[PDB]
Amino acid sequence: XXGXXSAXFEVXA
Repeated sequence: XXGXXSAXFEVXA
């Protein structure tokens, strides 16, 4: 992780 939950910043594959 290390993104801070899903906030639409780096989602895909």
